[PDB]
Amino acid sequence: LTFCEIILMEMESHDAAWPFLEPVNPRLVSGYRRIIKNPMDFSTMRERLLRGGYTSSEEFAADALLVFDNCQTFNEDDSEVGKAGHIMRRFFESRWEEFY
Ligand SMILES: [Mg+2]
Repeated sequence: LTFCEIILMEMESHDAAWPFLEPVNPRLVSGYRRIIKNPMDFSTMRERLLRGGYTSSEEFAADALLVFDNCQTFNEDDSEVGKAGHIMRRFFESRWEEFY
């Protein structure tokens, strides 16, 4: 779980992290609630990680990948948010793999 902290810190602070820092506001984003069944974002991961709530690095990785799965589901790949999401997804998978 020390690596989870390192990786979360790095994602929070990444230039491309802007769409993922806070939960999506469904009042402002038409269709979000309908389309995305299990919302996830880095602030929600951070709350769970500090309150003690992950059992394994695998549960943490599952929430990270959920962020980027939702991103690809809702946003076109050539949209500003999609493009950011690809950078972030690749960053996560890269860092996660060079540690595990
Ligand atoms: Mg997957």
